[PDB]
Amino acid sequence: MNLQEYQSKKLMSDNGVKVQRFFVADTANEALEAAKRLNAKEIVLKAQILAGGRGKGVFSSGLKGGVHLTKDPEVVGQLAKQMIGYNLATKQTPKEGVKVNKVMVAEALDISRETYLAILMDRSCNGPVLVGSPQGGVDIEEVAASNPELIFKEQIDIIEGIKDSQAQRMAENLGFLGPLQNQAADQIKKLYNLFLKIDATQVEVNPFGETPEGQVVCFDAKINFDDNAEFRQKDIFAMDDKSENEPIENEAAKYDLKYIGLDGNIACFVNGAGLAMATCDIIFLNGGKPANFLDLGGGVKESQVYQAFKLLTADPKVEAILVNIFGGIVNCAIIANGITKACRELELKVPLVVRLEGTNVHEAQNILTNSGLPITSAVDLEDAAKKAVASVT
Amino acid sequence: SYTASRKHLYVDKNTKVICQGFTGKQGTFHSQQALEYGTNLVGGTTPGKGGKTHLGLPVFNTVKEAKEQTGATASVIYVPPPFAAAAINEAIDAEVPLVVCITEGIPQQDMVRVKHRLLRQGKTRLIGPNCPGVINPGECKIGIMPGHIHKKGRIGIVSRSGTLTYEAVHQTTQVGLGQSLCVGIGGDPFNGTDFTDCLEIFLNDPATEGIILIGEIGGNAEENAAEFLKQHNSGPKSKPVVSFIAGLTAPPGRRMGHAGAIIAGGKGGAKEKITALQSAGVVVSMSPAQLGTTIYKEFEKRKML
Ligand SMILES: Nc1nc2c(ncn2[C@@H]2O[C@H](COP(=O)(O)OP(=O)(O)OP(=O)(O)O)[C@@H](O)[C@H]2O)c(=O)[nH]1
Ligand SMILES: Nc1nc2c(ncn2[C@@H]2O[C@H](COP(=O)(O)OP(=O)(O)OP(=O)(O)O)[C@@H](O)[C@H]2O)c(=O)[nH]1
Ligand SMILES: [K+]
Ligand SMILES: [Mg+2]
Repeated sequence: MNLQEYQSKKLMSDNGVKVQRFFVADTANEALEAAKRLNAKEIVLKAQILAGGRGKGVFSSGLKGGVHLTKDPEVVGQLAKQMIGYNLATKQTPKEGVKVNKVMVAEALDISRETYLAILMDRSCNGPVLVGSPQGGVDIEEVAASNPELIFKEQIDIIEGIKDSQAQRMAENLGFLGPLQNQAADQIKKLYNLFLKIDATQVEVNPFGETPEGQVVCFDAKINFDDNAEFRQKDIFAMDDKSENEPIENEAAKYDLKYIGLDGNIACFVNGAGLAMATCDIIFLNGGKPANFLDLGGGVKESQVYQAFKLLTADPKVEAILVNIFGGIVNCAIIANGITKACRELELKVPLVVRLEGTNVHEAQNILTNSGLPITSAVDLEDAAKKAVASVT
Repeated sequence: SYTASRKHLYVDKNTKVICQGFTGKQGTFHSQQALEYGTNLVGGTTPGKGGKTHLGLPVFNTVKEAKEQTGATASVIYVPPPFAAAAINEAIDAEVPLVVCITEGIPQQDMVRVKHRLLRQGKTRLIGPNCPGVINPGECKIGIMPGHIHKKGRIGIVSRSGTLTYEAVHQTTQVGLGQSLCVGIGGDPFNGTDFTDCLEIFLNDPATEGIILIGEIGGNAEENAAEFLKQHNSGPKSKPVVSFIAGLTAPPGRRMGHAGAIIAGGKGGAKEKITALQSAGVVVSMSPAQLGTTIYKEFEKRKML
């Protein structure tokens, strides 16, 4: 889960990490007044959306750039008016961008030095890793590609915690000089400790900067929170809007359905993540365009089936539905009955291809058969695929 | 050290299993099933019920106890996410040779700590978490996979998914090949057993003549596996390895169901995984429906049919 930048910056601030003073606004006037309140030499105005690349994004209002510097509170208001209510598209959002409902009005600082700093549970070495580079302000991937040498890492021992030496070392590797090394090391330690406290899988600061005045500041931050830790991060997850969520996805979630919208016309729902991915994949391999990924989870309820159906048919883009379920725990029959029942209650309007396999499969197929509904029952996943694709041609 | 415990993965008829969280809904449901399949489920533990029975089997207060009394060499955990890590730690403490943690939802940081613990010992092998478990068809089933679709045979299967593994098992039985051992290592980013751990067992298991590796986006375990097979599965006697990597159509930056299935910061894409495995001589089935037929053709080409 990701929170908005203003929420992440407050969490960091609450945990002793240095960030820029800021206020949040949901209207152009509020941004104008926040800018005046900052009473700063220069103000940075940043559209608040989860996708990165805001700085080069474009708004549907015509405004270019989701991050602006200006010395005039009135310009903050004018810029904000082209942001709030409009869609911001970035290299990380889909082309129709994302609606911006809030903007952060922060005190701009001069940046003397920009470095990259991140903390992540590294899947390559099973532990938290401090990742840093003196080449900040740029995409870390590019630096990795162009100058792997400028990339530094310190593996942290989860039990021990970050050691002074690691923090100091990374501070040196980032290019902070003697008098600032210590300040930087301290921030790195606070970042690491915050990373742990909040069950982040990643805390990324770029730039982790230096101002002419000798301040070490986290100018921008992205925090990826471990969804599995919500039970012990109640207060953090309460801050999650779900407002940037494609609506279909939020409805689905309500019923323990994991939906991920794709761009296509062949909808599908499967029980199990790998199978669900494999199902979108085989549709694509057979010349179709899957409309979504949807994992039902391990305990299929006729309810879920029903909602899954309600939700997918909700989408006009969907021209066909492929159901791929491999029965075990919940035998296929209970499943077929859910399929039929939902078919009757929703008066499905697109063609449906169903592929069931596993426990009590035979009975389930008789259910589909005896149902008299126009349900195409496939021999296997491949067949299910070609047929579903055939349905929308 | 820990790599030493890799052998514990090969459960068999002699594996004696205890269920932690025995009297819980999940433990109870899967325990009845393990019983029916023929798993040697010899008891379970739950605090405060030592000396009692559940499903006609002895219950012990602690894993320590259960182990000592039953001689259990394996433990399975279905406990809810907030308590699963401590359950794993208890099994590691009691030095259970093999622990299988089915539980989905354990905080990654808890697993990072369990991994720290796991790697500094050689007694306990952990499979999981967030996984379907392991099965030696007809001999021992620990987890939630449907036993009936598995048929003792010649294919070793290791997979990051649950149900997609079932497709593959089913496909292999429909082409008549069977499975030697099937290990679901789970969909979590930090777990106790990776592809290489299983490949190592498969490569040296005479009963495993071919391998199916099912992967997906996220991480680089597939890449490590490819590197491993390039070195260890080369030569006149290499075993055919067939694979399918899920998520070719997955969008970047989205968790695809499993906690570990996400392409992030440009890493974890499926294509690169397929390419890597291919360079290692793995025959990658582009279609997830054709794993059985692809491996069958490989056996055929090598006159192993
Ligand atoms: N001088 C100065 N420049 C700033 C400040 N905050 C942001 N900027 C600059 O504003 C421009 C765009 O902002 P960035 O943070 O790089 O944009 P971005 O990388 O797309 O942001 P994300 O959407 O978080 O990925 C860059 O040239 C930044 O260096 C500040 O306080 N002072
Ligand atoms: N994808 C995209 N980016 C745009 C577009 N227009 C402007 N940008 C980017 O949005 C940011 C701010 O744009 P401008 O205010 O026009 O600033 P600029 O420094 O003149 O940017 P350039 O047009 O690249 O020279 C810059 O990073 C631009 O590259 C556009 O139509 N599409
Ligand atoms: K940035
Ligand atoms: Mg321009």
